[PDB]
Amino acid sequence: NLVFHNKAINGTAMKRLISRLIDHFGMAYTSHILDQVKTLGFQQA
Amino acid sequence: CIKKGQILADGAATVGGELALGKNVLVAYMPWEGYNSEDAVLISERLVYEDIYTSFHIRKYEI
Amino acid sequence: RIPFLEEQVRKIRDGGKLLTMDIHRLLLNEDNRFDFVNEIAAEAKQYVENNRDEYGAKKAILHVLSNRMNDAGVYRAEAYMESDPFKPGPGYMKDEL
Repeated sequence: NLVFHNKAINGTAMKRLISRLIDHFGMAYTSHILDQVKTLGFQQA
Repeated sequence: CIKKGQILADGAATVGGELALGKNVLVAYMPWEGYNSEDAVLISERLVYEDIYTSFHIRKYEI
Repeated sequence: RIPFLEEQVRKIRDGGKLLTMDIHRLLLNEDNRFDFVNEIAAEAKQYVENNRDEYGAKKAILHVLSNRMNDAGVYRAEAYMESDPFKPGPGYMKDEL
């Protein structure tokens, strides 16, 4: 269960999302989520 | 003929009488797959197999 | 079941993130992590003292973690050690970028 965002994502929004993911799923899932996000970000850049 | 003051020979890091400490290479400013994160450069193999940035270094040892 | 999640799970298993998941799962059942570290160290020391020649390419700590995971109902390879079936031949090593 994750929200769907239709607005611009910035550094503060990313930090908030990472904190909420650490709170909900824990650091273990957040590590893989962050790796996938980094891969997608590099690809799109 | 050469006057008193003209250049007879060209030393290291100097060509045509002007200081030359580098090379001219084609450059593009874009991110490439993370290889440019922070400051980092992605370079091609042409600089390697054409000796563009080859240098000679001499170290001495004495006893 | 997502249709296009084969390679992701394959890479998660191959890379070694299973070890991190198992460490988190085993730390979710312990009050003080320092005592858990000391217990794992003592168990690995006992394993090494029992069979010296057994280890050297297989890690005793990974073996302890795999035994603890297998005793909990989760199947894990012994000491999290896997071999590449697609290896070309002897003396050929993969280059991990």
